Amino acid sequence: LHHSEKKYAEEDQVQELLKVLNEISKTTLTLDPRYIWRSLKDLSSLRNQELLNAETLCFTVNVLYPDSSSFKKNLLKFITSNHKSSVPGSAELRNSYPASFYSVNTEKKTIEVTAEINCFMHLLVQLFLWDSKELEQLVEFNRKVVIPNLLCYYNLRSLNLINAKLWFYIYLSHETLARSSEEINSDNQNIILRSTMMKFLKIASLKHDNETKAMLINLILRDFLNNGEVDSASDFISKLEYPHTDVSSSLEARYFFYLSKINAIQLDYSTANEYIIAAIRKAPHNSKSLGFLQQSNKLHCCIQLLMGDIPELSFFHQSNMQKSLLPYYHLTKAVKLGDLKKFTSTITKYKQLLLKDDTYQLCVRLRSNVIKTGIRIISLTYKKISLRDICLKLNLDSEQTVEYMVSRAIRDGVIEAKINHEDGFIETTELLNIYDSEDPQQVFDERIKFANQLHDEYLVSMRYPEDKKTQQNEK
Amino acid sequence: MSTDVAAAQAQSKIDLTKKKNEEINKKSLEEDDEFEDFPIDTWANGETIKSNAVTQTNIWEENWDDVEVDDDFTNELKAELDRYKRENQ
Amino acid sequence: TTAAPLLALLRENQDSVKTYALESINNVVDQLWSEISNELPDIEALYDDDTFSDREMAALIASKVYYNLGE
Amino acid sequence: LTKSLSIAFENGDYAACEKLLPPIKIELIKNNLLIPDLSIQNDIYLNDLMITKRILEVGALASIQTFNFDSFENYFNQLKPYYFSNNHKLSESDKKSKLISLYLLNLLSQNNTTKFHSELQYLDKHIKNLEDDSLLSYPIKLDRWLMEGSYQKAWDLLQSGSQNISEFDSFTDILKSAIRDEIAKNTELSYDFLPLSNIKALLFFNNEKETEKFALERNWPIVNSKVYFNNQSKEKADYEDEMMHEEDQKTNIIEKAMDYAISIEN
Repeated sequence: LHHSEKKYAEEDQVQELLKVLNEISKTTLTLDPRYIWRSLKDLSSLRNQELLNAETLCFTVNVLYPDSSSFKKNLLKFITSNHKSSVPGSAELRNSYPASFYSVNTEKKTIEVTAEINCFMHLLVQLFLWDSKELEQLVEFNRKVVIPNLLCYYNLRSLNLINAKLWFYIYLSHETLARSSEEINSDNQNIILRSTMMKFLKIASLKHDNETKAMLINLILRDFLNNGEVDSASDFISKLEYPHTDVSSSLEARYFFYLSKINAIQLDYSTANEYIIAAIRKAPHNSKSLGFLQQSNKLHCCIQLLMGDIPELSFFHQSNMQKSLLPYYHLTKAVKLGDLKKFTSTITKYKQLLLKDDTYQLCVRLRSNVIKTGIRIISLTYKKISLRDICLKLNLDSEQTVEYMVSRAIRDGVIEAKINHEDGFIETTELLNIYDSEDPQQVFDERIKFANQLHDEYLVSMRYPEDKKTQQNEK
Repeated sequence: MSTDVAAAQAQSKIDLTKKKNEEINKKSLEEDDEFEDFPIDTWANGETIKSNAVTQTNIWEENWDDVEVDDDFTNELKAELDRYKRENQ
Repeated sequence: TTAAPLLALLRENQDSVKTYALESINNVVDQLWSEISNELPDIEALYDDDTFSDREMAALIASKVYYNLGE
Repeated sequence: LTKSLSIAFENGDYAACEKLLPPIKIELIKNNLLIPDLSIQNDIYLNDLMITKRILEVGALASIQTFNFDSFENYFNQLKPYYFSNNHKLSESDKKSKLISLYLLNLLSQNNTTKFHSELQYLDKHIKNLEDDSLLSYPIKLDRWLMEGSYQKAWDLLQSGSQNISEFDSFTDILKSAIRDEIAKNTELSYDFLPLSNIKALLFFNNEKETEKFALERNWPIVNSKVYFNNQSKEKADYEDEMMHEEDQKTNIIEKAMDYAISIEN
């Protein structure tokens, strides 16, 4: 039974990796060798879990380790010891061939290329403990494995690719503990965590490895959102250094979603709104980004209101879910009529939800924009309307009270109007015909420049598949 | 799912065993599903019918005065009589 | 946590705190550099006065910041 | 010494506080050398930290009165993550509450409304959710009325805030001056001209010497007894045309075609 099944499972696992180690070491082609690991990770874990998870322990011994072994063993003990079930000759075979790891490198130990193999192994254990959930010490154990692998195996571009997944889970495990509760461990370790990833980022610049740089960036940015120390997130995005050469489409969404949040709290809602539409365009979706995509819709609606021009009632019906967008449909409506009471009732009601989504801060400003967008329907509908008539409609104190609200909005550009005090009415300014002005020449300029860029790009990408195939083993 | 729907996101960048792991990384860094935060938390779901083609998530197009009640039958009825009162005063 | 304690020490007008600011900053020049860049002008100011012995320190620190950005 | 600073604040003599600051800042170094500055916390650490923070608390209020904004901003940056960490580890004072609230008003008058909105996020997780109000409503409400665009509501709260003390009296004067510069910007686009009695009512002033001084700062002749907002608009446009940053933003039609032509022939 056990002795056979684990035997065959350990030796298969080593062989699949050894090939993608070889694959990456032959020129540069970053994306494709990587993709092999992403499809593999998902499958390797499920196979290890059936037939007892000490199938990972055979693999763990069949790598040269710095201190992975102790951490893995502890789990086996806990669900009742499985170290007599996975035993040598079936958990330790270097053989005399490489397909359970090369014999010549293992004995010599200074030529060994175990590195990337080793990185894929660690990841498997961290994932199982991540599912189960363990915190505090779980962060410490992960953190203790990961740093040694930078330091016993020499760094390459190739090394940074696969240890880019290692970084994600340390960083992630610390943020979830941080939002659970503050703790003596969390305050102190936050300092190390923030700094060490910033230290790899310039080294990634030196490497010229674009995949690596993006993943470190996204992780720093996220911590600032979680604890609200966005006074930093602002300084972080003064600089730009995010690449787009070897950066995946899935990642490009990631940058733009968070960037959209920072722009909203410098009170520039123009380029916030730009990057949230943008974020969806880069983003793929299937079912595995379903949580992210739901929040993408929610954030867009908050931004559109901040600018002072309502989204439609149809806008949420024509979204293909409204099944968590039910609070922000209510928000479009409440700003829209110019009604203050409706805004109070919903914000209290959905207080826990707003707090979680980092949309509660924007709703202190959106209390303010109830009246500011209240004006926007009335001045639009009626070209000329007295000061006194608008006091009717929005139940405002004084005629003078009207003038103040509208004057702010038109510096921010929301109304596009002018108040006349000698004839006692507000006259909504025209847009005219802009066909006889030089405005369409600006729009075209955007279009022309993007299209020229596509013709040049395609010619480069004729060549790229041809290289990939030539390298590839016969078909 | 807002301006730029879920269909264009599956047809442009094709769902592959290659891409799913990356998408998992998007969801996890944000932290959890927020599709499933609302029906557990609130014990409610979205909009429901009121006459059909007015509300409820559908491929049916809707009105922009959907939320506004139909008292319009009354208002035209009152408009005639009130108009005779003013003219014939 | 941010570099906000580190930046504050430079701005303080007592000469003993200005010397002290660079002793702390010097350690974390390579680790935080996207939060120590507000008061990089405070560090270029100290070079100009010859009444500081921390001309040396001010340049040493200053050069390194530019490379971390990737200039 | 650290102690003398604290009793000088309660005596009510802030000139006294002010003149103990130059020795105080040298011992504040010694206090920093005691602690490892948040990288390991102990219980002996908090007895050393009480000596550290004390300086910052007293020092910070006293700077508001004495017009030492750089030092108030300095003492705030040091002090703040101490309170934030562990939900308080103690690291707590009654004086804590006054500093958060006065610090929000400080940004607002400088027109770091950008920073105001950032700074808020931090404090909401910190104490707004957990200890409710530290007199945080006072800044947040002014912000709302500027963004709403009603300057009556906001001016009214400043008038009342100088009939109250929490040291809001020391920041109302500043936020009076700050509001006045903001409405001039709005009112260029709104009006083409106004009576001198109307500009007087709107930008809030108690003399016509103030209203015309304010007008001629914004380069609007006060001739005919009417203002003339359009006059400043002309001169801003000329300033821009002299620079070479405005000429290529427009992009001329000779430039657009030639740059269009060389991409194709490349």
